Amino acid sequence: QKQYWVCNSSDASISYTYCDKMQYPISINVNPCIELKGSKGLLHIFYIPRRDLKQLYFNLYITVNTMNLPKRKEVICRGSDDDYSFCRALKGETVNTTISFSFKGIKFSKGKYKCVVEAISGSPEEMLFCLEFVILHQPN
Amino acid sequence: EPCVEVVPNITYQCMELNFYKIPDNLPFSTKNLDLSWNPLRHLGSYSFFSFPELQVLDLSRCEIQTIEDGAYQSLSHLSTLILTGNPIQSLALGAFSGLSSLQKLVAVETNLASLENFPIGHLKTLKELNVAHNLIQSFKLPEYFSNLTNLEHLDLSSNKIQSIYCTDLRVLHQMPLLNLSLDLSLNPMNFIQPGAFKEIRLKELALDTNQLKSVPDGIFDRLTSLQKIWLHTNPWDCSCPRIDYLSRWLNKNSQKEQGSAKCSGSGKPVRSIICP
Ligand SMILES: CCCCCC/C=C\CCCCCCCCCC(=O)N[C@H]1[C@H](OC[C@H]2O[C@H](OP(=O)(O)O)[C@H](NC(=O)CC(=O)CCCCCCCCCCC)[C@@H](OCCCCCCCCCC)[C@@H]2O)O[C@H](COC)[C@@H](OP(=O)(O)O)[C@@H]1OCC[C@@H](CCCCCCC)OC
Ligand SMILES: *[C@@H]1O[C@H](CO)[C@@H](O[C@@H]2O[C@H](CO)[C@@H](O[C@@H]3O[C@H](CO)[C@@H](O)[C@H](O)[C@@H]3O)[C@H](O)[C@H]2NC(C)=O)[C@H](O)[C@H]1NC(C)=O
Ligand SMILES: *[C@@H]1O[C@H](CO)[C@@H](O)[C@H](O)[C@H]1NC(C)=O
Repeated sequence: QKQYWVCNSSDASISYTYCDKMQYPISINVNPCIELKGSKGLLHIFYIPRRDLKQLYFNLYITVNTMNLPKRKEVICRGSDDDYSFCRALKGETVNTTISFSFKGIKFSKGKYKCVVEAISGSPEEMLFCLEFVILHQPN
Repeated sequence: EPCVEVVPNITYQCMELNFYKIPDNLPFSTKNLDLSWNPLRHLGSYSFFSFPELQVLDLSRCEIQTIEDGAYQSLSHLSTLILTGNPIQSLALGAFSGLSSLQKLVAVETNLASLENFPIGHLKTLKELNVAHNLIQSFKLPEYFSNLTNLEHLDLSSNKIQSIYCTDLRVLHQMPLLNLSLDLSLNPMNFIQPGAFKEIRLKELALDTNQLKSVPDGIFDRLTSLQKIWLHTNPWDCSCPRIDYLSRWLNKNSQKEQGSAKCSGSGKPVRSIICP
């Protein structure tokens, strides 16, 4: 239950906590910090997979204050040439990327936002990790 | 022969030679005969009785407008038959009889409006039937398709099809081993009625370059064997929760999609939209 503070921001604050036995290190810098009513930025990530990022994909478990949205799969790294450079990352390889992102706002809501992101990849797909992302709100 | 010879006693190309009637100064064992661009206008009974051994035949753009029973009557070994760009208007309900071995059959741009009166019914061995760039508005495979127990590819791109309804693929239900690929690109399609593909077995499905803005939740969901699917370059509407169904489906079937259906105005891949 060791909470890790990602970034405090004008419209909210971000943090996570492992939801899996093995608890491998991750450097997750959001810059600038998500503005709940919309904003773009640079998700920066330093990690080091225990499995080849090949078929890398997230199973997202979003939960707004009052409800939660079914299990949504979001593929990253298809067998494509268009994938993000890091899909080449073999096992013991260093993944020091930066990625642009654009978050289109949420209109009027302060409840806590809980999103679980279960990472999977490698030949026989396996869990690379899980992360519980909690994002609290207070627009001033 | 005023014809050309590429392979002796085997392949002749009597192309562009202003013939008005089927030559015959050609061997009886000939196997490949190109008669494209020859004002043949009409193909009457037994139009080829002198080539009982033909394999491939081309009659592209031959201004043909009529074909009557037994037109190919003794072409037991015919596998390919290209009848491209021929202003056909009357077609013998016996036309293709004798084509026991046929496999491929191009009929591109032959002024077709509906496969209902397309007498291929007895063409069991047919493997691919391309009837692209025609005048078909409603595409509703007729019963005779049953006997097409080997049809593995059916092109129907660039026609006047604006909508896929249920009935439209019905007959397929009674086709268990059907490993059919179906192309429906470059059509003015902007509507696919729900339940359209339910309990159907498509190996490949192409719905690209049409005019779909959205589809029916679960339209694909129960589509056995589907290995490839095209949905790119379409005026997709990426508004939540509308787009949701697809955005997901794609993510679930990433390896299946070819190219990337994008967002009208956005340009952003559909598979990148996570709806609330
Ligand atoms: C969204 C980018 C956030 C970057 C910073 C994230 C920080 C921590 C991650 C926590 C989890 C975030 C989950 C976000 C889910 C919502 C995505 C989204 O914006 N969807 C809207 C959606 O956004 C569409 C897409 O925009 C962009 O893509 P695109 O430009 O191609 O379309 C978005 N993408 C981006 O801006 C950039 C990226 O995703 C790149 C991500 C790269 C990850 C790389 C990981 C590398 C790992 C290497 C080591 C293994 C799409 O979201 C992709 C989310 C992936 C999340 C992965 C997290 C991994 C964390 C690892 C540590 C979005 O769907 O727009 C809808 C409207 O469409 C007209 C919005 O709906 P509305 O119109 O009703 O407002 C929709 O938002 C609705 C609310 C939303 C919930 C929001 C909850 C709060 C989220 C706070 C961040 O859904 C319920
Ligand atoms: C279209 O696809 C279907 C279903 O995938 C094909 O049916 C399959 O046909 C094969 C024979 O080619 C069946 O195998 C048979 O049993 C074993 C194979 O392990 C072998 O010892 C036999 O000699 C024979 O091959 C197979 O069981 C059957 N269905 C499945 C997938 O289980 C069909 O051949 C295809 N037809 C068309 C029109 O493309
Ligand atoms: C043309 O076919 C006939 C029929 O068998 C054969 O006699 C002849 O040799 C062929 N043409 C030649 C000489 O290559």
